[PDB]
Amino acid sequence: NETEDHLESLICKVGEKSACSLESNLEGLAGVLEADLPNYKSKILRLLCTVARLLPEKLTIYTTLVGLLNARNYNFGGEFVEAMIRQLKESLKANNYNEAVYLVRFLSDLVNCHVIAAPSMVAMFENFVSVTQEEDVPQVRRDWYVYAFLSSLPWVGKELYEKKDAEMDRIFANTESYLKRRQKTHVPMLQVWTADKPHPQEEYLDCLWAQIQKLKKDRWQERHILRPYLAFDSILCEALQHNLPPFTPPPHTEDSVYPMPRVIFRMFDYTDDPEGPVMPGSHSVERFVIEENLHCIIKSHWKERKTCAAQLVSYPGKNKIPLNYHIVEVIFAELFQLPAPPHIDVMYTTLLIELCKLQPGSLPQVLAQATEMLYMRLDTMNTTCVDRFINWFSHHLSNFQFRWSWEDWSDCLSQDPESPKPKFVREVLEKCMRLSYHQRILDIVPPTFSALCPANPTCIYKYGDESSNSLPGHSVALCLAVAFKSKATNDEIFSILKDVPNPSFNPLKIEVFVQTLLHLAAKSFSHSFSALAKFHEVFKTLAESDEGKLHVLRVMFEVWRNHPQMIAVLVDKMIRTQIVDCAAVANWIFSSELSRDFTRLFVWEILHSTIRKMNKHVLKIQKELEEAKEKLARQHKRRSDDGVLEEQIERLQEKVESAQSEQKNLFLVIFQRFIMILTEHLVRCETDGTSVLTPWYKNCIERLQQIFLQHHQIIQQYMVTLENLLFTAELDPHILAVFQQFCALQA
Amino acid sequence: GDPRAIVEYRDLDAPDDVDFF
Amino acid sequence: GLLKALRSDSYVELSQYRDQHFRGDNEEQEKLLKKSCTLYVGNLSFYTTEEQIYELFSKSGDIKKIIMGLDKMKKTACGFCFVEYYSRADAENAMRYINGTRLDDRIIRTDWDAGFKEGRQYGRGRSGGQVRDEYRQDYDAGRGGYGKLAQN
Ligand SMILES: CN1CN([C@@H]2O[C@H](COP(=O)(O)OP(=O)(O)OP(=O)(O)O)[C@@H](O)[C@H]2O)c2nc(N)[nH]c(=O)c21
Repeated sequence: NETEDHLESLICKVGEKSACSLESNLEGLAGVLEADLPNYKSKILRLLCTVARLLPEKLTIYTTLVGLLNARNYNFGGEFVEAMIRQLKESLKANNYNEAVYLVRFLSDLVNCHVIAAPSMVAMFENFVSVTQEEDVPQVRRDWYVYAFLSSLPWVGKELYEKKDAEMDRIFANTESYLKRRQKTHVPMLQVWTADKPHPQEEYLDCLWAQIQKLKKDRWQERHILRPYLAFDSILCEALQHNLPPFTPPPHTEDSVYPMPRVIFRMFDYTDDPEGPVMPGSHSVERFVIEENLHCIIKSHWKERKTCAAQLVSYPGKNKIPLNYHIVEVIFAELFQLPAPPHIDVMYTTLLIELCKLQPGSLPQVLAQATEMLYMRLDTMNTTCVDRFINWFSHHLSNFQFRWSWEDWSDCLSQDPESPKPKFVREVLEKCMRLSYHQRILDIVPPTFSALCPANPTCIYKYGDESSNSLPGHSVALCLAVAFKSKATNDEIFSILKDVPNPSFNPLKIEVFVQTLLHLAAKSFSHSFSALAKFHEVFKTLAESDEGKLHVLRVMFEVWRNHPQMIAVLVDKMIRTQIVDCAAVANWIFSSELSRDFTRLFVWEILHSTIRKMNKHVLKIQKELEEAKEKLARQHKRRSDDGVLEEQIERLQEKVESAQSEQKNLFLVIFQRFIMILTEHLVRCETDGTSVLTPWYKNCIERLQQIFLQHHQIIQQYMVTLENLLFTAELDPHILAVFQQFCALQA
Repeated sequence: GDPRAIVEYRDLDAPDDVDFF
Repeated sequence: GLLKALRSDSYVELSQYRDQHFRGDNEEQEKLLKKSCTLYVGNLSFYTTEEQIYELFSKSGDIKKIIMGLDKMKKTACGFCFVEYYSRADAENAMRYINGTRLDDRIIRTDWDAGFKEGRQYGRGRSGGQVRDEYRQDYDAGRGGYGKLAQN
C-alpha cells in the first residue's frame, strides 16, 4: 500500500508552488515513473486516469507529463490512450457528462503534446458534430455534444486547423447550420436579468460560439492558457504518434440524462477596473477559460472552505488578469444560477468571507461594488435570484455587524414602496432583524428609513383586558387562561370549551382556544413547541375538517402578524405534528387574508419548507420500503441456498403509494391556485385596460418559475397530468409560457 | 446593552413528542 | 477510485469532547456520533431568542426540533442549544458552513452530539449555568457578566 500512496503523492504534488521550476519537477517525476514502470503499469494508469478526471484546473500540467512518458515509451502511451477511451465510454454510459467533457479536453491537450495524430481527433470531432444530424433526439444532447467540441477547441484549435483546415471548415459550417435552428425558449426562465443592458444574459452556446469565432479571427492566438510543453520542444517533437480507434458515441436511450442548458452570468466589464489589468472581453475565449477553471477549482475543494479560498487566490495564469473580479463574478454566478446552485448557498457566503479574510486589502471593495451593482439592477432580476441575494446579503452583513451605508440607497424612498428596490430593502431589514432584535435594526437603520423597518414582533391577544366584553367567548377565554396557569388537563379544557355559543366545527371554539393558547405560550419558540405538542390532541380533535385546519392557520396568523419567523416555525411544527396537512398550508397562502402579505418572503419560505418536508417524508418512506424489500430478498435467498414480512412489504407499498398521491395532490393544488390567481389578475387588467406588467404579477410569475426550477426533478413525473389538466392550450399564453419553458428545460 | 429580558422556560413541560408526519 | 485529498472534510470531524454523563463506554458513543443528526450549538448569548436560531439553522436546511439550554433552577437560557435536523447531510452542511459564522456578533460553535434525552438541556454546572460559564473569567454582557467564580 506504501507503493500506491507514494505514487499518488508523487503525481498529485506536481503543480503546487515549489522552489524548483515546473519543468524540473515534471522531468524528475517522469524519471521516477520510468524507473518504476515495469512493476507499476496498472497503478500509474489508474492514477493518471483519476487525475485526468478529478483535476481539470491542472489539465495542462498533467498533459505535459503524459507526453514525456510517451516520449520514453510507445506501448505505454498506446495503452494509456486505450484506457482513456474506455473510461470515456464508461463515463458516457454512466450519464456523467461532466467528466466526459474533462476527458475530451484532456485528449485534445494531449494531441497538442504530439501523442495522438491530429486526423484521428478530427474524425472524433466530426462524429461529435454529426451527432447533431440524429433524428428525434433531445436538443440537450446535440447541445452537450456541440458544447464539448467547442470547449475542446480553445486548447487544440491551432493544431487541428493548421493540420486539417478543410475538414475543420466543413465541421464549422455544420455547427453553424445546427446553431441557427436551435430553440431558445428556455432562456427567459434562466436569465438572472431579463434586461438586455448593460450586459445581456445570453445562452452559454451562443456566447461560446462567439468566443470561438473571435478566436478564429485572431488566428487562434490565445493569451491565458498555460502550455508547459512549449519548453519540452525537442523531447516531444521526437515522439511517436498514436491513432485513436474509430469512436462512435453511444446511441440515445430513454434512461440517458443530459445536463440542462445554462445561461452565462455576466455582470462585470473592463470599465469597472480602470486601474487593474485589462479585464478579458465578454466575447473573448480567455474569459470562458477563466470561468471554467474557477468553476473547477470551486468544485474540487468545495468541502474545505479554507483550502478552496487558498486555491482560488493563488490561481495561476499566463498573463496577469483582475482575478478578484473574476472570483467574485464566478462565485455570484454559482450562487444565482438556476435552477439550483452547484452547492449549498451558505457554502458560497462562507467562501466569500474567507476570501475577504485572505485579501482584506482589495476584495472587500470589489464585494461592495458588486453589492451596489446588483442593487442598481434589481428592477428586472428574477425573484429567485432576488431571494438568494437577500439571504446572502443579510447573513453576510450580520457577520460584519450590520454596517451598511443605507443612505446611498435613499433612492428607494422616493419611488413606489412596492417597487423592487424598496421591497428588497424591507426584506433585507426583516431578515437582519431575524438575526437580531428590533431595537438593533432601528438603531442601525437611518431615521428616514424608519418607514421600511419591520413591525415590532409582539403578540396581539384579541381577548386582552382592554378588549370589550361584547365579543363572544371572553369568559371562556379567561377560564382557559386560568386553567393554563393551573396546569389543566385535556378533559378540563374540553369542559371549559363545551359552553361556547356555536354561531362538527365551531369556528368560535377554535378561535378562542388557539388564541388563548398561543398568547400564554408567547415568550419563546420552545414554549410554543411545548404547548403545541402537549395539547396536540385538542388541535387534532378540533381541526378534523380541512376548514378547521384553515381556521387554525388564520387565527395563528392573526395572533402573530408582526413576526413572520414565528409564522414559519409554528406552521413547521404544526405540520410535523400532523396538526394541519400540507394541503391546508397550501390553501392558506393563497387565501384572501394573506393577500396584503402575498409578496413577502416568509410566505414563500413557508411554502418551500412545507414542500421540502413532504418530499423528505416521501423519500424516507420509500427508503424504508427499499430496506425492507432488500432484507426480505436476502433472507429468502439465504434460506433457499440452505409471510409476515411479505405482508409488511405490501403495507409499506400501499403507504408509499399514498404518500406519492398526496405529494402529487399538493403540487397540483399549488399550480391550480397559481393559475386561478394569475388568470383572474390578467382578466381584471385586460378589462381595466391597464399595464399587465406590475410588481405583483412579476413576483407571482417568478414564484411559479421558482417552484418549477426547485422541483423539476419531481414534476418530471407529473408532466402528463400537468399538460392534460392545468397547462392546456386554452390557458392564457402568459401563464403557459412558464410551463413551455419548463418543458424545454430538459427537452 | 441588550434591551430584552431573558426568557423563562420554567414549566416547558415536554412529555413525549414524536413527529407523526 | 477517488482521490483522498478531495474527500477530506475537516469541518465534519469528531471533536475531542466526550460526554461525561453518558451511560455507556466510549465505543458506543463514537458509533452514535458517527451517525447522529443533532448539533450542540455553543457560545450563544443569554438574550438570544430561539426564532433567530431557527431562522439561521433552517437556512442551512430543514429543522426538526430545537431545544434551548435552560438553567438548572432559574429555567432561563444559559447560552447553548441543540438542533435536531431531519437528515445527516443537513447536519454536515451546517457544520461546514454554520460553524464559525457570527450570530448576534458572537461566534457560534457547532459540534456533533449523541442525541437528546430528558435532562440533557440543563447545564451540568452546579451553579445552574454552563461549566465553562463558571470557569471563565472574562466579562461578557451576552453571558450575564463575570463568571460565577468571580462573584462567588
Ligand atoms: C460544551 N458542550 C456542552 N454540551 C452539552 O451541554 C449540556 C450542558 O453542559 P455544560 O453545562 O457545558 O457541562 P459540560 O458538558 O461538562 O461542559 P464542559 O465539558 O465544557 O465542562 C450537556 O447536555 C452537555 O453534554 C456539549 N455537547 C457536545 N456534543 N459538545 C460540546 O462541546 C458540548
